[PDB]
Amino acid sequence: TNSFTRGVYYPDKVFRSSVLHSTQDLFLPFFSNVTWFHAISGTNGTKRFDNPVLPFNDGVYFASTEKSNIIRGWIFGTTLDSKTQSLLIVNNATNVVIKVCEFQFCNDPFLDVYYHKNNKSWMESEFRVYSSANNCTFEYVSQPFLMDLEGKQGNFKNLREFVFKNIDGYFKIYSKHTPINLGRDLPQGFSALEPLVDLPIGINITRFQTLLALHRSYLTPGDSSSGWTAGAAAYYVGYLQPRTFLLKYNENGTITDAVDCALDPLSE
Amino acid sequence: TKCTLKSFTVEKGIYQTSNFRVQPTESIVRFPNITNLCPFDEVFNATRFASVYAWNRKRISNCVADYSVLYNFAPFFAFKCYGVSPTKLNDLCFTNVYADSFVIRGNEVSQIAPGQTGNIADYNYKLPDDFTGCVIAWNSNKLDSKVGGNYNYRYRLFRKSNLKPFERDISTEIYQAGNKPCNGVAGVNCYFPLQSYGFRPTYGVGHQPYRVVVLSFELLHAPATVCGPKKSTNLVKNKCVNFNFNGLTGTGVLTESNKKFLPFQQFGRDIADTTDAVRDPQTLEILDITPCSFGGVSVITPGTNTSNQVAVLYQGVNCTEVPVAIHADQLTPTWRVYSTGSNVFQTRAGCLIGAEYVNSSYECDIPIGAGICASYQTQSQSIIAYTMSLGAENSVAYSNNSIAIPTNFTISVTTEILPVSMTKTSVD
Amino acid sequence: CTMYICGDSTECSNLLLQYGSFCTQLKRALTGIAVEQDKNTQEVFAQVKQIYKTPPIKYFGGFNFSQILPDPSKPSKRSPIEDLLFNKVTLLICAQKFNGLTVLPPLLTDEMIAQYTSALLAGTITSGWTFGAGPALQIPFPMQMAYRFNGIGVTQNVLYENQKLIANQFNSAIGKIQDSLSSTPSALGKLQDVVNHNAQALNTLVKQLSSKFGAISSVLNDILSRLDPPEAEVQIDRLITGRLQSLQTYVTQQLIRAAEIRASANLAATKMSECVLGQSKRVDFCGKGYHLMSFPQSAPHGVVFLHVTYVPAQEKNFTTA
Amino acid sequence: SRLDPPEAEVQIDRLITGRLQSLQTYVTQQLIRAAEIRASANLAATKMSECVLGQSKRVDFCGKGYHLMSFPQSAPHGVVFLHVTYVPAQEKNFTTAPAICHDGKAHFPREGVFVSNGTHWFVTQRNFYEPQIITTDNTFVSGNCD
Amino acid sequence: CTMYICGDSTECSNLLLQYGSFCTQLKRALTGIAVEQDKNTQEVFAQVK
Amino acid sequence: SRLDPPEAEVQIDRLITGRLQSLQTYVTQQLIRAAEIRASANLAATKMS
Ligand SMILES: *[C@@H]1O[C@H](CO)[C@@H](O[C@@H]2O[C@H](CO)[C@@H](O)[C@H](O)[C@H]2NC(C)=O)[C@H](O)[C@H]1NC(C)=O
Ligand SMILES: *[C@@H]1O[C@H](CO)[C@@H](O[C@@H]2O[C@H](CO)[C@@H](O)[C@H](O)[C@H]2NC(C)=O)[C@H](O)[C@H]1NC(C)=O
Ligand SMILES: *[C@@H]1O[C@H](CO)[C@@H](O[C@@H]2O[C@H](CO)[C@@H](O)[C@H](O)[C@H]2NC(C)=O)[C@H](O)[C@H]1NC(C)=O
Ligand SMILES: *[C@@H]1O[C@H](CO)[C@@H](O[C@@H]2O[C@H](CO)[C@@H](O)[C@H](O)[C@H]2NC(C)=O)[C@H](O)[C@H]1NC(C)=O
Ligand SMILES: *[C@@H]1O[C@H](CO)[C@@H](O[C@@H]2O[C@H](CO)[C@@H](O)[C@H](O)[C@H]2NC(C)=O)[C@H](O)[C@H]1NC(C)=O
Ligand SMILES: *[C@@H]1O[C@H](CO)[C@@H](O)[C@H](O)[C@H]1NC(C)=O
Ligand SMILES: *[C@@H]1O[C@H](CO)[C@@H](O)[C@H](O)[C@H]1NC(C)=O
Ligand SMILES: *[C@@H]1O[C@H](CO)[C@@H](O)[C@H](O)[C@H]1NC(C)=O
Ligand SMILES: *[C@@H]1O[C@H](CO)[C@@H](O)[C@H](O)[C@H]1NC(C)=O
Ligand SMILES: *[C@@H]1O[C@H](CO)[C@@H](O)[C@H](O)[C@H]1NC(C)=O
Ligand SMILES: *[C@@H]1O[C@H](CO)[C@@H](O)[C@H](O)[C@H]1NC(C)=O
Ligand SMILES: *[C@@H]1O[C@H](CO)[C@@H](O)[C@H](O)[C@H]1NC(C)=O
Ligand SMILES: *[C@@H]1O[C@H](CO)[C@@H](O)[C@H](O)[C@H]1NC(C)=O
Ligand SMILES: *[C@@H]1O[C@H](CO)[C@@H](O)[C@H](O)[C@H]1NC(C)=O
Ligand SMILES: *[C@@H]1O[C@H](CO)[C@@H](O)[C@H](O)[C@H]1NC(C)=O
Ligand SMILES: *[C@@H]1O[C@H](CO)[C@@H](O)[C@H](O)[C@H]1NC(C)=O
Repeated sequence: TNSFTRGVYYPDKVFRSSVLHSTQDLFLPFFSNVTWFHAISGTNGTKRFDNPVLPFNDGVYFASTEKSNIIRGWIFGTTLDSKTQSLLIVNNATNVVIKVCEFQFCNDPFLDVYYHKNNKSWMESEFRVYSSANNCTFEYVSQPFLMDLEGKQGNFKNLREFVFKNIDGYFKIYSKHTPINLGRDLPQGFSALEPLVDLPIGINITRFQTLLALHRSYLTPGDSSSGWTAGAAAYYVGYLQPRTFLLKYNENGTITDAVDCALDPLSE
Repeated sequence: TKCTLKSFTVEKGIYQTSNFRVQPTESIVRFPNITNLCPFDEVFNATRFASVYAWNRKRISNCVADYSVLYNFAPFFAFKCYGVSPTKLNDLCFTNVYADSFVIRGNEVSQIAPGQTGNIADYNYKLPDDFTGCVIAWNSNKLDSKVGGNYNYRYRLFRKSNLKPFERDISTEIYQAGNKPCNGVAGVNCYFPLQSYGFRPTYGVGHQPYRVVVLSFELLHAPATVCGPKKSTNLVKNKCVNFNFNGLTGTGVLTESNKKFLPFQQFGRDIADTTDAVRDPQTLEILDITPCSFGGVSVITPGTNTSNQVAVLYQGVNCTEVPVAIHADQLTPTWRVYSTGSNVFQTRAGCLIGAEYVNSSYECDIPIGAGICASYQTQSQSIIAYTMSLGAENSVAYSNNSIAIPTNFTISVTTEILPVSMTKTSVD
Repeated sequence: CTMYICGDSTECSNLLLQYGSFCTQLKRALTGIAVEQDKNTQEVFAQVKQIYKTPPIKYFGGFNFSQILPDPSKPSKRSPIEDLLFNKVTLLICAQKFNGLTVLPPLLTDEMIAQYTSALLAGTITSGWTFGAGPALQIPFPMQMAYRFNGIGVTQNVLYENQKLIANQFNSAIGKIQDSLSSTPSALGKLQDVVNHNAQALNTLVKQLSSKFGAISSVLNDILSRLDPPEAEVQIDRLITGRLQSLQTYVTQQLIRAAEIRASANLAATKMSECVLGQSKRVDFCGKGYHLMSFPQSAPHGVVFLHVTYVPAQEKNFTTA
Repeated sequence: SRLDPPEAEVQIDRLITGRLQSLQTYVTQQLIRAAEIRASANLAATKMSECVLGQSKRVDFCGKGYHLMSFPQSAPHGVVFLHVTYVPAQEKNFTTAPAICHDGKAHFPREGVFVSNGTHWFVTQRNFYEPQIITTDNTFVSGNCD
Repeated sequence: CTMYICGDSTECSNLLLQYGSFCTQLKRALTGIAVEQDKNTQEVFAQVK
Repeated sequence: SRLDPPEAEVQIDRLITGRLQSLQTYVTQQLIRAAEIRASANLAATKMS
């Protein structure tokens, strides 16, 4: 799929209305394609895990669609072990656990009996990824950023969009939830992302992985051919680039539009 | 007028001299209720800080860092802050402070500047060029020392490459000094990168350990955290004050803001460089800071050759409100004897003070603006502000079959003045 | 300068007088431009000592002048053509006043300008060119045109033999002018540019305060509260030079811009005194073709002319000797 | 004399920039001032070559009214013109008509306008009332008078 | 400016943008002169349709 | 390549001001020169007409 217009946020924490201010910050380029990494997560027999490692090329635009709580968290850090601090995030049931403490190996939910989702709709026996370490950086538990709107008779798709970026060590999370019905991946339109979380932790972040709990399989197909295809997707990952984006706000203050300055000569 | 024009005899006409500016009534300082003392004062009470290979970052949380309390404990040695002034560290608000525990050789305590690139910089810690922060230190030789030599001050002597600023890791490797695989332990052509000072308490200050607290901070968009016990004050919504909102020094008329900040948005800006809107640290109120009402002043005079009465023009002000209702010492220009003046005549370029508008039009001499002129004559000589007369009204009886043919003439000789050449100049 | 250069700070203002009279010159230079604009309108319009009124009955020999004569019905006593001109020239504003930037209103109001324009129209229509050489003299319009045809090379018998046809041509031609400005979006390009350049020049001047000019920050109050006094000025004076030079550049740019306007302002006065106040024998000075007579029309920050020209057509070639 | 050479330049160069840029402004201000004079200088030459060296048909170019002559006069840093102009006065209004019909044919004035004092019709020049008896050499015929 | 003032150096160019719009004005001012030269030839010569 | 970064701008900004002011002087000098040409260009247009 192609990131047509999504991947735009509020660059600075300053209000302005009816202004055409320019910005030098990091942004996801317009009209750039992003990877799917569609994972079946069958939880059957021996091993069903299809969440590979991502290079984290100077920040990640992470989009995802689910029903209630398919996505769980993210993992950062290079060594992926207790040797270096891992920026592990857990989207709790009614909380968030954003911890940096080292872990030997993140745990996983039990690969249960072959009778996986016959009638076992209960919710327990989670991953419990937090491996105890004597050396820990303090966590930043706060309000959960996963708010879900109940849509009925279909025609609802609460897409969750996030941007994770590292600049001068400071690590920032921008987030948005958009409850619009999409007929295709990365639907048209415009939605600016608000700044949510800051992090004053400085360490190398050259690797990336996604946490997803799908012990109860809910409409997850698979494929075995790389290329530019179409179909249902669990999430999308794009890499941010140094750009020179220009922004247009509203009278109310919402960022109504943005234009690239290195994509099209007309845009220039 | 005769001061700005620099003479004693001013000619008839209008002259721009200065501006009319009201002055703030009171001073307002507004800070977040929280003022919990800051726990970084406990760092001063501590004895052992760190060994410089995996330096930590003691982030000071949301509290109040009465810096004078730290200055009341013991005298400081370096106190060299190449950033914010380390004297008025009280009435400005810090988003976050990142002082780190540190100690180094007393020959290198004076090398805390980010220019001494070497063992201290390329291997221990490097400070970026575009950096703001302070450096403080005090005596730590007698408190912690060893007769044989302080081996606890071991540090990273050598590493793989240049140590980038704001990077924290342990160089657990052995330097390749020759053709030797350094994955295995060796002593020849493969040396372990490490150095220990071995300090002793019976030598000069050039070889005595000094504990150093590198104060690192930055002024951010984030809400203010650590800016002292200073008294919060009241709030006004109609009067110009000298506000100090979260360390944002400024002045102007503060009023309620109808602009819709997003639930997170904090500072408001116009299409300009000054902060137009602001969010109150307490009661989450949104204010609409605007500069105090002001305008330029020009004086209409008929010349000292003729008289001495003058009429002042406050440009671009609805003067029924601002200059008429001036309290004692409301303006620094003063000359407040004309608070009400002789008569007031509102004009699109601001009202006139000291002149009476007459209903009879004349050809005018001193222009003011918006079709209004001024002159000095009788109503017993005063300054009037009549609307300028466009000329004597006339009408000619156009008709179907009427011609007007002159029967006489007048050979009139007029004059015309034209500059041709200005005086030549040459400089060296 | 006391407002634009320094944020009404007594610390910065002391450094401003430290630079001498770089600001007395700028205030004086801009004052010369301000009095120049009020002077420029004087030569273009204030060419008549008296103000004339058209008679109540307005049968101008079949010529229709309703598009250019003022209509008393409107509260703004302006012609329908002038009304269209005023609507098509679009003149933020409040943010400039808070940084020491001011706009002074012109000495002559737009309503007073339309009175000179009406006076000039009344003199040309009823009195002809005589009201620019002395006392206005009564002369019927059908015979005014006959002595304007005599001024281009056609005998006066041509007009009377085609008076009704010529009036229909003039009435239809003047009615196309109103639609011509509406159709073309760039019709008033020269006038719209004058107000555009001024707005952009002030907008650039306000936006120049963001240039930190080698200092810590663009906000002057930031340094005074954050940076100690005895060393802050080396950043203030670094900031004041860029701020002052940016202000000086704007003043210089206005001087060339005002000089170009003075070239156009004198040209309009030159055209007013010959195309309108008489009949000009110069070719292509008062419109394409043999010029007959002209009409002044008030416009925002300028003037609009309606040159009535004589253009031959429907020709046949003969044998001469 | 007061401050040492190795560090005086950082105060001299600070002083030389303001001193030089002050001189730069004067040089620039002269260029616009000289350009304005050039517009006036060429206008004076244009007026000299038309108002003085001849008679100008341009209205309100060589003085108010019909221009006759001009006299240049030397002046400090400029020139002074004495425009001699013709201005009508003592006007009278008569009854007029565009043409005269005598034998069914229209008669038009070769020069001047037809003027009647109340009883007899006269044709006279435009800028001076000099009535004349309407004869066939003072008019021409173009078609019938209908 | 990016070429005359700075020798295509990313260190100098960062300082140049830090001065604001002294360089958008010069580019615009010279652009206005360039249009004038093409216009000046129009009135002198392009008088016949 | 010779002088260190954290005070190279101390000499770069001193050099950029004189370099920029010279460029600004050329831009201004062209404006008067173009204005004089425009006066001559209109004169040629008048003579042509
Ligand atoms: C800014 O947001 C406000 C609401 O927060 C909008 O105001 C509403 O606009 C709709 C548009 O039709 C009206 O039906 C409502 O009655 C308005 N409500 C209120 C309380 O004003 C406003 O339109 C928005 N501004 C925009 C879109 O420019
Ligand atoms: C002939 O001229 C005389 C004066 O020269 C006219 O008399 C006055 O003209 C002025 C012109 O503005 C009018 O305001 C007065 O009302 C006139 N007074 C009278 C008593 O008429 C006279 O009307 C003119 N007559 C014709 C036929 O042109
Ligand atoms: C001047 O001539 C016109 C027509 O040649 C005379 O008739 C007037 O014509 C206009 C326009 O058609 C009408 O609005 C008027 O009502 C007409 N007047 C009359 C009395 O019918 C006009 O009367 C002549 N002027 C004078 C003073 O007689
Ligand atoms: C035309 O004007 C001239 C002067 O403007 C008149 O000459 C004057 O005539 C009176 C009558 O005796 C003398 O008292 C004056 O001394 C004369 N003036 C001069 C300057 O000599 C002349 O009478 C006028 N003629 C008409 C017909 O109006
Ligand atoms: C002069 O032209 C105007 C055109 O503006 C004429 O006004 C028109 O009059 C007719 C008949 O009353 C209307 O149908 C049109 O709508 C009018 N046009 C408008 C209002 O724009 C005016 O009548 C003409 N003068 C004379 C004497 O006929
Ligand atoms: C994205 O596009 C690049 C170049 O257009 C291509 O090499 C890459 O395979 C694409 N990846 C996906 C997942 O579409
Ligand atoms: C387990 O489920 C996955 C998808 O949910 C499916 O691909 C797999 O075939 C299943 N296991 C078996 C043994 O069928
Ligand atoms: C998640 O929530 C459960 C109960 O809702 C709580 O016991 C647990 O501590 C939470 N985890 C984190 C990391 O906050
Ligand atoms: C388990 O599956 C059976 C299938 O017959 C169903 O009847 C029963 O309701 C299921 N249990 C639950 C708790 O839903
Ligand atoms: C954890 O703490 C102790 C401190 O010596 C030790 O086991 C080890 O060095 C630490 N782990 C790190 C720094 O990764
Ligand atoms: C981060 O990685 C870079 C290169 O991969 C290295 O030069 C640097 O020392 C690393 N920093 C830390 C703190 O490990
Ligand atoms: C701070 O004090 C003000 C005083 O009115 C109060 O309104 C506000 O709620 C307080 N805020 C907190 C966080 O206690
Ligand atoms: C007043 O002006 C006149 C001429 O304008 C002059 O002769 C006289 O000396 C002046 N008086 C004073 C006191 O300057
Ligand atoms: C000026 O002030 C008066 C109060 O006397 C008020 O009625 C009027 O609306 C004000 N006008 C403007 C333009 O501010
Ligand atoms: C002006 O108004 C006053 C009072 O309304 C009146 O007495 C006077 O006659 C008027 N003058 C003129 C010239 O209208
Ligand atoms: C008009 O002039 C003639 C010239 O002979 C004269 O006889 C006649 O009396 C004049 N008319 C009047 C009304 O004086």
